[PDB]
Amino acid sequence: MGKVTHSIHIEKSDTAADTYGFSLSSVEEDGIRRLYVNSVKETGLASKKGLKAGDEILEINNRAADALNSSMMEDFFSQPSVGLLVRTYPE
Amino acid sequence: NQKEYFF
Repeated sequence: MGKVTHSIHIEKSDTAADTYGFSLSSVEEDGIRRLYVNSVKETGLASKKGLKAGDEILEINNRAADALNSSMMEDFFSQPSVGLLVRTYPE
Repeated sequence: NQKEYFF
């Protein structure tokens, strides 16, 4: 335990920027792909919404991480908004 | 199959 799960909705209409300011690493463990937050721009929108390095992305737009692919993801993050299910440590 | 994405 120690980990908490919460939903995040981020919208591009808040910033002059067209990007959210974070990076993800993708890795396959025992046939299943997991997504982790690699870095978060301190001044970016993702940081503003509480995303942190080391967080795990469980879902994007209600789709499990292992069921996403790259073209699907590039599409979702170029849209005006996107929803995330994130597993994180408090603080 | 370690990929990385920037968003």
